[PDB]
Amino acid sequence: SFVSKLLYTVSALVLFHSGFSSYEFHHLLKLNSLNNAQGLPKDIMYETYAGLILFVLAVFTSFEKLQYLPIESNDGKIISQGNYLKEIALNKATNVDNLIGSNPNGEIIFTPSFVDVHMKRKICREWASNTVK
Amino acid sequence: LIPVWQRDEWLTNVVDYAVLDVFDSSLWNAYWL
Repeated sequence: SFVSKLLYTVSALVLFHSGFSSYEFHHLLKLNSLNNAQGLPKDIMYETYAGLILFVLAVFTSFEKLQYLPIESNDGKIISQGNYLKEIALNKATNVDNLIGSNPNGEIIFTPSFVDVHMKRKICREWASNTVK
Repeated sequence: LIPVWQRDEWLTNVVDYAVLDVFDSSLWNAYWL
């Protein structure tokens, strides 16, 4: 289990508990004042800054360096870009697809309709030959 | 005999008044406590 959703939950809950803490102190800041005829924020503030910094940290680890695998192979051969996001220039965006043996044009190149009907017949015959293989 | 009812008439004329109210009743260590 990685830290991002953990940090979301603990950050929301530590803010929630800072909330209940600030509830008690600041409700009893003006309610107790009524006892004094309308008469420790500091560590509350420090734990608050802890909560804010941790929630900010929490958002980052929901963003990971993008990591990929090759389509044709069946080994892992894990493809890392060392990059967090996906870029805008079509030339190198086309690169990150071409690291895979894929073509987002897809069907126009492959023509599934004509190929398949012969493909299924010959491939069953063909592997039936390869069953010894 | 039976005390049937009770009355109090000390309160028949008040001149002046006053009000009384009623009411209820370093950092690292702070974190844990």
